[PDB]
Amino acid sequence: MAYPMQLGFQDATSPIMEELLHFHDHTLMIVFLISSLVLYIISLMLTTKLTHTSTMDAQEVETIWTILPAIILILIALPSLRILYMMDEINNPSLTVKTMGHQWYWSYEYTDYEDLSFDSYMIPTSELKPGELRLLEVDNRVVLPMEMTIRMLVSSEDVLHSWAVPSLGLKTDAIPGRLNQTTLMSSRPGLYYGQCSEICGSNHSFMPIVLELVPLKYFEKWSASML
Amino acid sequence: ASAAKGDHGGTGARTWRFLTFGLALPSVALCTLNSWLHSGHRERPAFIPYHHLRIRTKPFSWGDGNHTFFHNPRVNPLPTGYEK
Amino acid sequence: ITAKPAKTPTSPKEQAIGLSVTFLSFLLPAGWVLYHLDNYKKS
Amino acid sequence: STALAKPQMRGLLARRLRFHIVGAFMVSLGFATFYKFAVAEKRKKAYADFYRNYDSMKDFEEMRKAGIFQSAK
Amino acid sequence: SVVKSEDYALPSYVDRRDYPLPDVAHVKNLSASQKALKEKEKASWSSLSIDEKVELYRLKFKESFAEMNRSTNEWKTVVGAAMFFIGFTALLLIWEKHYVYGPIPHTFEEEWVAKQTKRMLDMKVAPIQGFSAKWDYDKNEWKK
Amino acid sequence: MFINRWLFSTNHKDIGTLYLLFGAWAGMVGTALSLLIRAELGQPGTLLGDDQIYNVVVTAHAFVMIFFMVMPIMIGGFGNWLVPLMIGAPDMAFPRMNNMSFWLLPPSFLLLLASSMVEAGAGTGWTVYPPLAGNLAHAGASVDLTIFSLHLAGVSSILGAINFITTIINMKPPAMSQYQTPLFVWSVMITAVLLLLSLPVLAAGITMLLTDRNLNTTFFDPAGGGDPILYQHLFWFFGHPEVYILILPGFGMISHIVTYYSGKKEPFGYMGMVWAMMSIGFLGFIVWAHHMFTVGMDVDTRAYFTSATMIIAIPTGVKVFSWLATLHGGNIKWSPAMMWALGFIFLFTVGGLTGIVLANSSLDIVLHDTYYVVAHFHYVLSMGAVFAIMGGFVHWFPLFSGYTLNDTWAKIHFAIMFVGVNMTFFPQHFLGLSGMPRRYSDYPDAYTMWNTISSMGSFISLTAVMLMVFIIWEAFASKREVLTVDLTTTNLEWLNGCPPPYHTFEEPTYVNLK
Amino acid sequence: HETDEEFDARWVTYFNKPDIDAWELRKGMNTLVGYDLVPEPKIIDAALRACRRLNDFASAVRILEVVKDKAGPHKEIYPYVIQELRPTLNELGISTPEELGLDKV
Amino acid sequence: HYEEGPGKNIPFSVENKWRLLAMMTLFFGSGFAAPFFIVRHQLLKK
Amino acid sequence: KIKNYQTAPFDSRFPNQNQTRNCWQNYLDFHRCEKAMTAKGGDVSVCEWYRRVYKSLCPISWVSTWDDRRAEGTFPGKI
Amino acid sequence: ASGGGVPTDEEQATGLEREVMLAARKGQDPYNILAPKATSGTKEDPNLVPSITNKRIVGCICEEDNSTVIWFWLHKGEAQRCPSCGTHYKLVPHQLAH
Amino acid sequence: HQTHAYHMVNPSPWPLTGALSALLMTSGLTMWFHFNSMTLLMIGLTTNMLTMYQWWRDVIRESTFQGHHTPAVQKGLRYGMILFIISEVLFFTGFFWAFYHSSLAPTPELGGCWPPTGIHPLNPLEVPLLNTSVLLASGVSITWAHHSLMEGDRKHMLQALFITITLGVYFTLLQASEYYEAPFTISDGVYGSTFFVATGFHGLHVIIGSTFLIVCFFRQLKFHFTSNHHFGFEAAAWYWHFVDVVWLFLYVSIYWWGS
Amino acid sequence: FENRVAEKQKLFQEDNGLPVHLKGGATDNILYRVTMTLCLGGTLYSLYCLGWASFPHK
Amino acid sequence: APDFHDKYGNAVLASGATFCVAVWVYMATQIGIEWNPSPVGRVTPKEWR
Ligand SMILES: CCCCCCCCCCCCCCCCCC(=O)OCC(COC(=O)CCCCCCCCCCCCCCCCC)OC(=O)CCCCCCCCCCCCCCCCC
Ligand code: HEA
Ligand code: HEA
Ligand SMILES: CCCCC/C=C\C/C=C/C/C=C\C/C=C\CCCC(=O)O[C@H](COC(=O)CCCCCCCCCCCCCCCCC)COP(=O)(O)OCCN
Ligand SMILES: CCCCCCCCCCO[C@@H]1O[C@H](CO)[C@@H](O[C@H]2O[C@H](CO)[C@@H](O)[C@H](O)[C@H]2O)[C@H](O)[C@H]1O
Repeated sequence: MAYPMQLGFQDATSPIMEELLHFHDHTLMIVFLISSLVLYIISLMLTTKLTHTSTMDAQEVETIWTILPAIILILIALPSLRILYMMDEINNPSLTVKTMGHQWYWSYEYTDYEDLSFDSYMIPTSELKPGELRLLEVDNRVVLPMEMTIRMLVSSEDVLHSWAVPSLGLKTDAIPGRLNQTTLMSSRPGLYYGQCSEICGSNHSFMPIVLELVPLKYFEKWSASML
Repeated sequence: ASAAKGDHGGTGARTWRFLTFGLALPSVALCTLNSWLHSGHRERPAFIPYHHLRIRTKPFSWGDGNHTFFHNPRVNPLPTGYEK
Repeated sequence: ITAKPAKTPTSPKEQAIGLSVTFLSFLLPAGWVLYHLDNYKKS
Repeated sequence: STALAKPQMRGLLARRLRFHIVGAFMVSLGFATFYKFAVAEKRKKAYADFYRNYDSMKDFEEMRKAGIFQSAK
Repeated sequence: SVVKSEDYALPSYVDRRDYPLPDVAHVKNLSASQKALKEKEKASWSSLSIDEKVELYRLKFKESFAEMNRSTNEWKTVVGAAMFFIGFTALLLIWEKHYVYGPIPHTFEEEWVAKQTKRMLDMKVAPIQGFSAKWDYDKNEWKK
Repeated sequence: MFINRWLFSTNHKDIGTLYLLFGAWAGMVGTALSLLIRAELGQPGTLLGDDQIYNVVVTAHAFVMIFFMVMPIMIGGFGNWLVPLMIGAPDMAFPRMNNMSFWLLPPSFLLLLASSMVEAGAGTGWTVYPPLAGNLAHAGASVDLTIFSLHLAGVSSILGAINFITTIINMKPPAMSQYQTPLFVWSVMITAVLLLLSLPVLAAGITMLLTDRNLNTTFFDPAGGGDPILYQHLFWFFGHPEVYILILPGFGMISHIVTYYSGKKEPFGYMGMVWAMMSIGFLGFIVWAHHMFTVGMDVDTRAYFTSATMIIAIPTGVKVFSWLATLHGGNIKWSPAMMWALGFIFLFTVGGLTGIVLANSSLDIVLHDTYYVVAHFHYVLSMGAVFAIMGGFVHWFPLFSGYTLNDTWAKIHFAIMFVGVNMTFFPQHFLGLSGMPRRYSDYPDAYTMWNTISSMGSFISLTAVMLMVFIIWEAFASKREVLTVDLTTTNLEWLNGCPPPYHTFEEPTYVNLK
Repeated sequence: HETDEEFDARWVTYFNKPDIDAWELRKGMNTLVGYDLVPEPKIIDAALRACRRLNDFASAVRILEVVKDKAGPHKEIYPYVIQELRPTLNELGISTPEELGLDKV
Repeated sequence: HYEEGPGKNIPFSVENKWRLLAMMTLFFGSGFAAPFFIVRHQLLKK
Repeated sequence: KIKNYQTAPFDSRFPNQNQTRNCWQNYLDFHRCEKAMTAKGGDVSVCEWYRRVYKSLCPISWVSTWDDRRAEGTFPGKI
Repeated sequence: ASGGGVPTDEEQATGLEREVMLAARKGQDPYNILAPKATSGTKEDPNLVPSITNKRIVGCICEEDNSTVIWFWLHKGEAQRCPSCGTHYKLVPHQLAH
Repeated sequence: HQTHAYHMVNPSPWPLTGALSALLMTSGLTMWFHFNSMTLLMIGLTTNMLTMYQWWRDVIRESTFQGHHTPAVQKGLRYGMILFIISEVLFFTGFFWAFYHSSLAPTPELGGCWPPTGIHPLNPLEVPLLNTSVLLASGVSITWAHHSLMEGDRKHMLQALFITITLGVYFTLLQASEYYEAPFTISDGVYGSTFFVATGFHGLHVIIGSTFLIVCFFRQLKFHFTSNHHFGFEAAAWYWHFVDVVWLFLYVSIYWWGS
Repeated sequence: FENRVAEKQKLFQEDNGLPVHLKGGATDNILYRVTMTLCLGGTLYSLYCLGWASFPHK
Repeated sequence: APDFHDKYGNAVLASGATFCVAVWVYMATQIGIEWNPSPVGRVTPKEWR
């Protein structure tokens, strides 16, 4: 989750997300390069009494200002695409979980063996235990085994919503009559938070996601207990 | 094919009129003929209360809110079935 | 660009007024609604 | 007294640009390079350093004893 | 000498660095003595006085280059007026706060934040760089 | 006289004037709407206590800023005023249809306000995606009202596009070729082209949204085998071009201003500027799905759209660089308009640069639907489109009116706006990186400091808007009459004096073939 | 496009046209200030002589001002240029802007 | 034959600066005010 | 035999984000097979892999609605 | 019969359309529909610029392919010169309506 | 007074009445969809009809009777029409997209096939085919009309026009009858939805187009057209051809391929 | 019919100061006023509806 | 004759700055605006369980 006065991304909890952080550093490095450059030249142009106001030749310089950006663009796209085909690449998952959007809560299904499902609702602020986070807590967290590939299937039973967990690099729209696949892996145990990311009405702001990442052992016992 | 007939050395309205009466209208008379002898009984299809058809999410804002503009009792069932 | 002197000069006093009125026309009616927000809620 | 030597009189503006373009490139580069040494490389090291020692089971266990989980007490 | 709005399709006078010789003269009509002066101009310029030379320049041009390029104190006014209306805006915000915003939620109370910071550290929020990495677990205090 | 002149007009200047008036007014409404947004977000908790209303205010803000402030000011406003003047046309191709282009606006706008007054308003976001926008989740008249408003706004701009293209192609002197026309004229023509091609697709989509709502069609409804993703295709098919429509006439005016106050007779690389505008126009039609990186399209489609989007940076780069090159060596006059233009060139570049970051489907997974987007686009709209509006308005004001603005006041205005917009939108990048969703009425407590500073800057901008009104009044109150303008030999629109007479070019220009 | 020495001679030729008229004079100077350069004394000398033939003192002085202006932050240029024109200035009775007091605000 | 010239090509009068002021202030003010009153309106529908 | 089941494997007929057809195909495939193995009789555990796959992948509300409609006589799939 | 019955422009054209038509027949351009052709534009051979008042706006495309046109008022009287390229223009009165 | 060749248009009320009638129609539609009342609609429709009548009447007065349509003016009209047509193409595109989007990826809720389970399409070899011949024929006769006019033959022009008009009407009646006879409706899923909306709007255009033809008929009866200046007519023919071609595309996509 | 264009040409070019939409005479006038009346009538009506529809009817 | 800025520039710059700095600082720190700064090195954690 975010902490006060944060500037960049939440720390990576997954490989893919770690990968995007470095990619963004790459890109942001280029952004500073280009904008400082433009800044410098703007002020170079504005700080001399010397003039030259008759006509100038276009040809020579237009090349430089076409070829450079094209190079830069290729340095950006190359790694960008690699990462995209990677967020897709052949998975071998140990588990499938479904999540279904509703106005305004999420429900979850774990139907590989048993028929387990439950609803996850935000904890009202009047009912937070001390230490708990405003608008982020849920009564029922999504207990997943850490350190394993999981297939998340996302969809909706009503309007559009969007299921996101920023520190995992996850965002997938929930569309009625449609089953969207994303792939999830945590490197660490813990509690990781997200929030509905497609305007779904008047309580858009209040249907958070909370994953509880724990070892297989615990995860099994927990699921048997939720039947 | 990019013809079957031919022209350009003499013409005008005359040529186009030749095509109106010579080809265009006769084709219509053919297609009309072809249709005379294909009209009649469309074997009214059996009714199954399929959920993707006879959609109602809002009453239509004419009649009893349940009939479509070009409703035809003979061929267009209501969501509950064909009509009495 | 050049211009004639003002046909009808707007003095500092006159500007002060124009300015003060302009602001209030923006601020008052909104200050009003805002101040009463609460008299609208709980329904 | 004595005559003044003849100075440069043509392409003053262009002279100035030749000089400064170079400046602008370097300055622009520096900035970029700065971001790369002070943030980017630092970040790879942070991640690298962190996982090397890391033990997810001990991490978990600490979290368990601190009472954070619904599924594990 | 006076310019009229309806002279717009007629050539005009301008003072510009990059247009040093404008299309018409600054003064168009001469008094008697001014004609006499333009007559003297047809002669040797050695014969002319300095006062007379300045005059001729003034008949031709409105402002000298030194004049047309003078800097001014406007920036002061601009910067200070901007800061004033910016200071003024803070009044609106002071008002808003006082008359419009209600109490913020109890999760901002100091006790609440302390406990919540703790829990955050127990669950090890951003342990690599952002948050938890800044806490010394062994010494149980913020890293110096 | 009043009725004939103002309600029955067939004169390009007067009509342009009506657009300027209509646009300023809508501007006041959009502003108010933005200040509501920021009041709600200014401290943690809830201010309005009703989130459907928050959603309505957000939706109306965008419709008002886009369809009712920018397009009428830039296209209807400056376009009508300046296009015929810059080509020696006596009026527009179709003067009467022109007047209907304007009059469709206030009724359109009326419907938008109505939609927010009946039932619970339309709280859908300006994308109006179904099922949320459909007859179950948004039952009753509000959404339907919104649709019709877009219908009339659409027709307006369609007829306008046709008028601008016809006039620009058919009413130049016989000797002048398209390659002799001012860049503002190009920028309007190209924009008119994009309007023509894209609006009818929108119009079709919202028509399908209407019938799904009111005629039991199931275009976007899975129950009937329809698909909500199909609606996003159509909307964004219009939607991306829409954004280029909003900036192109801006580029056009920045080119004029930068040249003019540089004391130049023409812009650097005129033909490269033309090229660059055309390329943007073209590319602008083949990149729409980057608004959809999170809906579950396949990876290859996603790789195509990232790549095609990136390519726009190139023809955009050339323009930026040509403006810089026009300044090179100029006799710079630090006019207020020049100050808007400088700010634009810089701020727009930054906005365009964060667009590039978004173009990567890989990152946009984490950035889509966060404040990072909102930050990006307010840089290109509120410091792009707007700064060009302020620039153009202070530059051409004396020509429209006959009077001068007080320059010191105008400079004070710019300064204040500059601080307000930066303090508003700058912090919002951090809000996105740390992951605050877009369109939220409240936020987890971590996010407080940024939101506070943001809302604080938004008031500073309000103080500018307020000063702007006073500045316009001061000019009309003092009545300083224009005499001379510089550089008319390359700025045809000034040649008929200030303001130019009711009919200009009754006898057209003379231009030789050679 | 041509070399330095061609350019110089071309402009000298221009200002030496015996029956050069006022319009031509202004056109020449207004064009010349467009370029990335401060013009060679030989050219200025030509142009001032032209002023003399057109009986126009004030323009001769205005010519001097632009020379100084076009030098911008290179303070060495103008005094050189006057040093070189000094016989023509003395021969023709032309005063400098500084001599006339026109360099103060 | 319409009136032409500064202050004559606009549908409002600038003959009196104080009347001009009241006019502008109603015009811009009505625009700014509306969303405040729509919001109000909606809260009182209740 | 051969089940050893964890969850549905990758299935190169459905290689993209959109997995709707995968749930659907398997529902169909399950029930076709059930048909065959009942207009003959005995065991359906030949079909059992299909049941396991679509069980894993279909949302429950989809499966129950489809189930209703089969019983109702309104299921639009050819079985 | 495949006779007539359709009027021709010659019979039925009216107002301005009719003026333009007649004018064209005598090869005249009173409504400025065609591009005038430069002369040599020297002092002896100026570009002559017809007009119904005492002034008209000229645009001078100084050299072919120039993106920029030079605009100015030509006044009745002595010839004037394009402030950019020097070429000469002289106003010539009425004669589209004496 | 002017030495250019373009039309300066008398001040006119019609822009304002058109805009108002636009308000009334959309208001009315809203009223109808939500409050079951049709009054506003009726009003909007009337005033819209009245605006159209007068505006185009004045265009006629300006050109046939006052001669403002110089060649420059006519060149402009040629562009505006072409552009207006282009915009109508993009509009229909939107409905073609919808059709193709649905019919290529048929969802499970339709039984995963196209046409959906329970839908029985019309036979494209029956009336759809005849319809197709009737529009293609009118394409021919309208061209005969145009050549007659240009060669200055009043009689044959009128005769050819009449035939084109009768064919258009025929199309419209066959199409109504098909609508009545069809065993599916607009509420029959995305099949009915795409089918009725695309052919609907097309049917609307065949009407508009037919109307335009009748107007030209009457202007022709009244000798408005010369053998050289008849833009009202060229506009109507372009539009007609547009209508024709859209039909072809519907027939290939929806009736044939989508059957 | 017969060709009466010249006659209508004369009427519409008649130099009376009237705009094109009123040069037909009395009919133009009637028709114009009717249209205008329905337009302002209709608009007033809709304002009324908008208003009425903006409040809940319980 | 010296312009408006020659006379008043220095007063306007001076009070403008002053008035601005005062009121912002007042506003920033004195009326109970909650900034929620980073707790790091600021807040002593406390038992929550
Ligand atoms: C456009 C003008 C802005 C002015 C607006 C006024 C409003 C107030 C804001 C006053 C702010 C002043 C501006 C400084 C830029 C800082 C960028 C940054 O922190 O970047 C880092 C990342 C964060 O990533 C990380 O996670 C690593 C964190 C670093 C470790 C230390 C953390 C502890 C804090 C250290 C403090 C550093 C300083 C930042 C302190 C926080 C500042 C609020 O954030 C991001 O991506 C932010 C996304 C921005 C992308 C747009 C690029 C704009 C180009 C501007 C042109 C440059 C020419 C300068 C030319 C100089 C011109 C003045
Ligand atoms: C004026 C309006 C405007 C303009 C001009 C643009 C310009 C661009 N925008 Fe933006 N944008 C919007 C307004 C606009 N945007 C709006 C309103 C939205 C949100 C819609 C919504 O969801 O509500 C949006 C959203 C949006 C997204 C969607 C992200 C998401 O929703 O999840 C994307 C991503 O591809 C995008 C990218 C771009 C790009 C690549 C450009 C490019 O055209 C920019 C090109 C310019 C430059 C890059 C700078 C100048 C160039 C140089 C100095 C050359 C050198 C540069 C390099 C070598 C890189 N924008
Ligand atoms: C032109 C487009 C435009 C403009 C100008 C603005 C201006 C502003 N916007 Fe914008 N905004 C959008 C377009 C724009 N916005 C869009 C499309 C969305 C997406 C909504 C959605 O999700 O559906 C949006 C969403 C949006 C949000 C999203 C909130 C949320 O997601 O919940 C926020 C929040 O701060 C915001 C704030 C502001 C602010 C403070 C201003 C301004 O106050 C900035 C300062 C600028 C001004 C105050 C304008 C001044 C101009 C004039 C006064 C014109 C006058 C001209 C003459 C007189 C000649 N806007
Ligand atoms: C022979 C073809 C002529 C058809 C036109 C005649 C009727 C009046 C409508 C005119 C509007 C034109 C068509 C556009 C709207 C869609 C109608 C689709 C065509 C149609 O009429 O489809 C019919 C349904 O009609 C229905 O609902 C009728 C409901 C009519 C209400 C129209 C609602 C208005 C929506 C249009 C506004 C959108 C804006 C368009 C342009 C905006 C772009 C700027 C089919 O009948 P059915 O009983 O379902 O099936 C047959 C069963 N045996
Ligand atoms: C985003 C937009 C920003 C808006 C910023 C508003 C700035 C303040 C402007 C003034 O607003 C007025 O303030 C008074 C409060 O001081 C209110 O009077 C209220 O309070 C007074 C004193 O407390 C009483 O006299 C009155 O009766 C009572 O109505 C009054 O209605 C309100 O209009």
